[PDB]
Amino acid sequence: NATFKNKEKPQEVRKANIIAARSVADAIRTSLGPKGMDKMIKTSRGEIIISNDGHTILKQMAILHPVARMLVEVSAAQDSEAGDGTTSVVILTGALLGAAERLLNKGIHPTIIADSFQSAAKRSVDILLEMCHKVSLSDREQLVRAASTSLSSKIVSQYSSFLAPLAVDSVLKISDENSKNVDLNDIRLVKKVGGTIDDTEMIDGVVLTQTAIKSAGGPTRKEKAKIGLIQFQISPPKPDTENNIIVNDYRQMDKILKEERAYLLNICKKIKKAKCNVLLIQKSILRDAVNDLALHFLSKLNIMVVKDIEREEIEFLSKGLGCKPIADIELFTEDRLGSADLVEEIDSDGSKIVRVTGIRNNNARPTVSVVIRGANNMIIDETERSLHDALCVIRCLVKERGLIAGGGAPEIEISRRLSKEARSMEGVQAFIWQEFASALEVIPTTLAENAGLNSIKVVTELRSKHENGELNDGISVRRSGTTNTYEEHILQPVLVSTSAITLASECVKSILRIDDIAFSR
Amino acid sequence: NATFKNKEKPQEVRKANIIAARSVADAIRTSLGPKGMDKMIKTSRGEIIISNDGHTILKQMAILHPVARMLVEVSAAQDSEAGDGTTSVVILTGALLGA
Amino acid sequence: KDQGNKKRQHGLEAKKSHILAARSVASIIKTSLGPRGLDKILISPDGEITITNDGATILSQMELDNEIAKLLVQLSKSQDDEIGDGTTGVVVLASALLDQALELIQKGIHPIKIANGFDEAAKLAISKLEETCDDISASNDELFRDFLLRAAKTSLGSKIVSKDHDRFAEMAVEAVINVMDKDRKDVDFDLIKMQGRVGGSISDSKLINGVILDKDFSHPQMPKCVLPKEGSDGVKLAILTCPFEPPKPKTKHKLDISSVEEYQKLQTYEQDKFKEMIDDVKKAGADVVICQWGFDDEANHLLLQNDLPAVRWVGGQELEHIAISTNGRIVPRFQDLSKDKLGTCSRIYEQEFGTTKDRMLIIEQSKETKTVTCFVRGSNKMIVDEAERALHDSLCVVRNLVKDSRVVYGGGAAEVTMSLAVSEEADKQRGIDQYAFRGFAQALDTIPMTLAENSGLDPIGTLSTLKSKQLKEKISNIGVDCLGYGSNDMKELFVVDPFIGKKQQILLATQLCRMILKIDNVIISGKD
Amino acid sequence: QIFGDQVTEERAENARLSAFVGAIAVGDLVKSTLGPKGMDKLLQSASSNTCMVTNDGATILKSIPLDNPAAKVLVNISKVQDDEVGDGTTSVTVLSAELLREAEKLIDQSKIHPQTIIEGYRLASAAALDALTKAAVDNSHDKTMFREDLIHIAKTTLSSKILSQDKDHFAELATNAILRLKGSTNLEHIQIIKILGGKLSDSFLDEGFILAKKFGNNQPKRIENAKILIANTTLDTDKVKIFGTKFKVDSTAKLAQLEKAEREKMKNKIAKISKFGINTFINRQLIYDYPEQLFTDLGINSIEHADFEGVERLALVTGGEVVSTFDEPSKCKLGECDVIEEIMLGEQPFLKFSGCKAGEACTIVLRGATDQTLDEAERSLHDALSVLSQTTKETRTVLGGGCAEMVMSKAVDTEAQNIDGKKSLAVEAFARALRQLPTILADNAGFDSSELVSKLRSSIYNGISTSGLDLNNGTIADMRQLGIVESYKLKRAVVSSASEAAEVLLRVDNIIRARPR
Amino acid sequence: DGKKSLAVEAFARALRQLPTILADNAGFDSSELVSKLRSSIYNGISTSGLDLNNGTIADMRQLGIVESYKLKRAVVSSASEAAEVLLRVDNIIRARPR
Amino acid sequence: DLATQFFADRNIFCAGRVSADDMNRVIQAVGGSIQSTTSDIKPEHLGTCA
Repeated sequence: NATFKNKEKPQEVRKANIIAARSVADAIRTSLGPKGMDKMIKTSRGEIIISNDGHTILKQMAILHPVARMLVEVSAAQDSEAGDGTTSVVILTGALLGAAERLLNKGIHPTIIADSFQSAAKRSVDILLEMCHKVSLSDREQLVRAASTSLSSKIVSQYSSFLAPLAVDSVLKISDENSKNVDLNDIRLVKKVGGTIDDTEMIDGVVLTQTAIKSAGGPTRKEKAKIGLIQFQISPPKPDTENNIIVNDYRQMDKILKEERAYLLNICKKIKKAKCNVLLIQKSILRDAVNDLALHFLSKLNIMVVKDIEREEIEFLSKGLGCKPIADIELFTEDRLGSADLVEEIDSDGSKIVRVTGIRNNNARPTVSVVIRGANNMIIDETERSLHDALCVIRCLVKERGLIAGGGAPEIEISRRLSKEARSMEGVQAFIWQEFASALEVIPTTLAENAGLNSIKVVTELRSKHENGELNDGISVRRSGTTNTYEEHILQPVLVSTSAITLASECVKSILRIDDIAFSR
Repeated sequence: NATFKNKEKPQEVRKANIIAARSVADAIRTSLGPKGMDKMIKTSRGEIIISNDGHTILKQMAILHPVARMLVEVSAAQDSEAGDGTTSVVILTGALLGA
Repeated sequence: KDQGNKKRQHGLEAKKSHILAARSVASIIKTSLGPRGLDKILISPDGEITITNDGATILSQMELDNEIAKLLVQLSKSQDDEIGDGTTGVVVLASALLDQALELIQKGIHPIKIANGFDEAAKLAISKLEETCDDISASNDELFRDFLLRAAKTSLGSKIVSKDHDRFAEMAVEAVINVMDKDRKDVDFDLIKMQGRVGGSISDSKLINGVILDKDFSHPQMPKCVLPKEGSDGVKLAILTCPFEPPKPKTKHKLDISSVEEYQKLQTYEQDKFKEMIDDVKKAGADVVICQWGFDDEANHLLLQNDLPAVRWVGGQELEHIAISTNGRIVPRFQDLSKDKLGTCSRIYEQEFGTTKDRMLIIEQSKETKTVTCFVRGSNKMIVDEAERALHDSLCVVRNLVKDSRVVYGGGAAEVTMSLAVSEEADKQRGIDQYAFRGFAQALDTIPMTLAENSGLDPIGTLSTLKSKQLKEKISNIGVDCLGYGSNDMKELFVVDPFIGKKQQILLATQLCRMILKIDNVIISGKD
Repeated sequence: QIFGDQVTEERAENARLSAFVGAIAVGDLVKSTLGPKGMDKLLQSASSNTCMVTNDGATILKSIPLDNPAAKVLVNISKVQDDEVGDGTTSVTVLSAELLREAEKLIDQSKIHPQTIIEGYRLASAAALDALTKAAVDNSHDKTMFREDLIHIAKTTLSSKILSQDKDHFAELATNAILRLKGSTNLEHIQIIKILGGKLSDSFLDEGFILAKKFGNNQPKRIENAKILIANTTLDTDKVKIFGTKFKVDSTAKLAQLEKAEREKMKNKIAKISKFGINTFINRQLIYDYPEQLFTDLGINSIEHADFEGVERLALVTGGEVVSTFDEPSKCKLGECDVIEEIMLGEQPFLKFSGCKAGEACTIVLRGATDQTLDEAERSLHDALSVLSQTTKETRTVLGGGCAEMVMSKAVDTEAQNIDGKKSLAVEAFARALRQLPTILADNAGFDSSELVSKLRSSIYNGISTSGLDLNNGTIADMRQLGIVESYKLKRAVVSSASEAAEVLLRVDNIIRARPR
Repeated sequence: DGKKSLAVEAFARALRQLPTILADNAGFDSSELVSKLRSSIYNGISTSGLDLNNGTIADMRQLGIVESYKLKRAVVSSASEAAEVLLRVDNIIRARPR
Repeated sequence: DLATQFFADRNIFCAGRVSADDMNRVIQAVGGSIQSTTSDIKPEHLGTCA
């Protein structure tokens, strides 16, 4: 026949948008699952990396297309809210965009597509909630099992029996029962080489990466301490401008040397007058945090000094200990000091790690630090990496309580449910809902492919088995087939699946609404 | 000012018609009168002919343009009806086309 | 030097090139001729976009290399200096004469014969402008002022001003009256200052018998006016270039202060000097001080406490404008003030303009003045600009009408009368000249035809009607229906032009045509 | 030869097209953004690192560079709409482009001089404006129904913005903020506070005119019966407004004597200020510990670093004065309020007021996920508050959803019944342009714009001139039952501005650009 | 109904092209004559038509400008069907040329 | 501006910024002479016009 000509062709932009975005999603798709494939990336600086980390791939993918880059923000939002599923949400987005492309080819306006997909997404969330197996954050065993399970894909899985409950106590210290949103940024992970994995502590205070006094005579440990934050540098005067000094006798140079020493001492003495026991000095590249001579003078004053403390560490000190930043030297006063019962440096196989513990003050805030030890860099890195994931899994259990079986289980169930519920819909919504349900299958399809299994066979077995089961049937790479998701311990927090449905739908909404791009300079 | 866009340009044909016709008339014009100037034509056979007779010239000018040829028919009509003025009827045609 | 890379034209080919180039450039402003003409977009060297139909602005904006076209620009300058009402007409007419010259040259008429023919034909046209003119001031003052307002109102009807042309018509006519004497009848437009500011609408425009400074007397608690001082000679003001403060350094103070004591002494020294200056200004007989520069905080404190208002940040020219209004002098120092140089005015006060919060400071004469200010408002920059230009055009008309009481009707009416007169006389030439006299009349026809075409009318059907009415029945004020009426009567439509206007338009346009025709060789070098 | 030295000219032969094409191209920038279901555009600088998405007409028109001076004309006019009215910016730009689009046809096919097109547009505009007046309905009486109209006005303007999802909540926040005033249209009496954390649906309206900057190191957290004095003065030292002054000393002891002299000044300065009879003191400049303690000992709050927004916001709700001069007490205006509190909102300190003199002022507090969501919500309320303020003074409204546009086109076609020939074509063109706005609305919403508008044409023609587009179901509905109304003045502004905008471009027949400088 | 509305108006626009062409060929301003003629026939006076010799609007009964009813039926009927024939075409299929 | 007010109160007429050609023609017409300074002026520098 013949229909609207649309001499102006914004559809060319919508096509380019979907084509570019689906290409990114199809690329990352191959990395889904414990059996997923690795990628090689040569970066713009010439360094070549191999990784299967979804976010790292997209970050180093160097996406240029103005719309496809949205999938990077999707993986960031997934990592920010859930902390897991950063690959799945991108794959789902791609499949939904493919569904949108077919709908566009059928003459469905992108406004209709976006609105109908949102309605289907709302039902998917409800279905996920119905499938949840509820847990309580008061039941440490439920949380340890959830954390240890997610850590089964790590290089060292055996020590999860100890790292998992550490993550639980770290979260519960900040996730009291009457809460929903838990901010894990209050849990600082501080690592040093030395010791082994078991030698890991959950601390109710602030732990630093920096050492105590290096100079002779320093106390290096204070009890019943008042703690100040120094943002100024304690160093001899070194003006950046021009100065012309004439020295004709050694007596003049001695006066100059006395000026440098007296300056450092005068600061040290003024600090002591504030009754401060521990000096925690912010790192700066302008001048040295504390001169060697200042450490000598401060040591004689029985003051403990911790130099070159990172900016982020200062933010943790100023929240936990009750201490406040001190911008300048004359502003150093008692009112700016915090509280701690003991400040000490611990030397565990040369760890040289400083800990501030025992605030014992109403200024205490729910800050958490973790002390990570291990002989090799790989030991402390794998410990840190494992705790980061364990904390995110537990956070998910607090925000949206319960776990749902993995292996594509909710994707098969939701697809079947929406396929049947669509039968109650009319018009474009009925057809679009069917396309949404079909798009969901990209996940159990991809998992079957990467596991070495026949795609159609695995997906077909799951769809039929869900006639009797709900969440118990899914893909197990361990058993290389469709088996019992619970007996195989294949569990994913509700928040992760819920976030993937929401964010993928929001991305498709955002992409379909783009009909043009203009330059602005 | 802003006026008729003139995307379709029928004036282009009339301009070509007038330009071609006036060119024929101006060629004949210079031979008007007992003191007029002669025309020389090399014919398709290579022969050289010289004449100030408008009608004889027009026949041998071998005008191509379908509309300019009509000025030759005008001189034929004058030769048939009057037998004189055969040069002047085309010259007046040229000037009136210029008007 | 550098004989090469030059251009040269000469002879018959130069004559065709010169006229055709003049046509191409002159044609640019054809659509500006008439109250219903079209605007053009002009982009400044800095990228600012403006819209105007002002003939002078468009011709000035056109920066071209064709030397013959540059002569057309010089023509418009002459018309602007003398009359002001013919900026476009003289270029359109001169172009028409050049177009006629082209055909005349092609027919074998020597450029000199063309120049002489056009000149003599112009003498016929000018003669008709005088014989058919009328007098406005030959009645009385009440009708004379009314006629000046009516002429302004007609001229304003083609401008954005039209929304409230009654207000602007009064501004133009009263502005002229305030700076002229009935017996002398010398009007100098330089005595009328134009001013405006973006905001509100054109309906808030006002004529001020004085100057606008737009100042707050230097403190919000300072009285909003200067008192008449119990029947004194109005209000007396000082005009200073030095600010009412001890001189300050141009960079930093760098004045060593050892303690609060020396700081307080520095404050005291200033406060004592401020009092000393207050006493001297008041003893001079001055009520308010206007300075080129601003005032210090201590200055405003002592000026307020002692009830001596002062005006801050009034620029060089603005200070002279105060003196011109108030017959004062610009004094370099406060210590040189005396009653003989202090300016005199009726009152100094803040004037409110509806809800406008500026509450501008005005110094008013309330009598015959050496300057008035025509303050223009508007909802945008180009509205204020156009409205301000609208007053300029009206002031040009009113000024011309006061100086020479003789008027003609030029809205395509006088042009047809002159065309017919030259055409009828052309038959009497009995010689070669008939070619130029008939061409001259045809050149005159270009104006009423351009006025018709620019208005959406058939220029040929219109001109035929105009000639038929003036020829078949009687010559009268029958012109082009540009504004819209039920007939062509320019008296019922009230379209009136000064006699000296139409006279100079033809004479200068003819001179320009002759100037271009008189050039037989153009040599253009490079640009160093 | 003609123009040279980098001058550019477009002669009438081509400018007669550019005058239309340029401004028409501007319409293409925002035509897709009209309506609650509008579509988005991307903006990106050459750096590639500024990529953003927006459907805000004003943002798009200002952000995108134009190469055609004729195009720049319309954007400059549209800006004025955005600054003076605060709504309808897209509608003016779209309608202006369509008025010129049809006018181009009147040049191309009909050979109508621009003067006749302009005159016809003027007459057609009068017909359209008369239709708006006749269709305008007020509820000046029964303020209960007037408030309901304000809610519908709030939802209509808030739509298409980030708040369109939560408009059921923010419509009442905007309505209550203006209803509280029932008076002046000055939006300075309503502030918006942007706080991170929480959902936008959690936004509150707080009559306390919350200020977002804490004062003091150690001062009372609550004052009753407060007199408010604002300042811009140095209280830290003497040598006030003296620049470059140094003190030459042979010892630090002598330098200390200077600091002691400075304290002598501070003691006298604070005493003179306290003689104004104040309870809280606000200084645009910093207040060091010394003058702070001197105020604290007297029971006076010391507020420091009160920048432009600090002074203007605090001065307004308290009714005070900046008072640059403190030479003598009781020579300035003081503000007044019943209570000033230090309050924590989202674990951030704020200043909360109560009982202020003429305390009709208020604030709406936003709770957003990130800065982008707060900035869009802030502007969204600002636009709604502007239109709502106009409906406080002008109680007449018209029906939206394309109803007012179709009713106007009905009158315009009626006007063409008795008009000169070529002017008739101009008037008909005006009506056709008016019907393009509801066409764009239906099109962007993804519906059969031809069926929806054509049915609307029949509906409005054959009586019941209450119907309009249902842009949610894709059908024709009664706008009064659907609840889609627009300010009478706002709709008048759209017609007036678009009509003038067309005339400005219609009068153009040439573009001249002088040599760059 | 909605969808068919524009088609019906389009039919009318085609009908008024003939008096436009008539005026244009006669060298007159068709935009003025056709627009004014329409307003005459619209506001009653349904006797008026084009005066293609004077360039104005005239009463056709006074001028004697009449056309056969049967012919006008044929012209409208043939033009309507003639359009339909090509309106029903959206594909052109050619066999091997000979 | 000060100089002309000073001179005006002395009933002395000033005209400055005069071109070198116009200045010479004035002096050459009145019989005077141009002096650079004011401290070195002689009565023979003055000219007279009718």
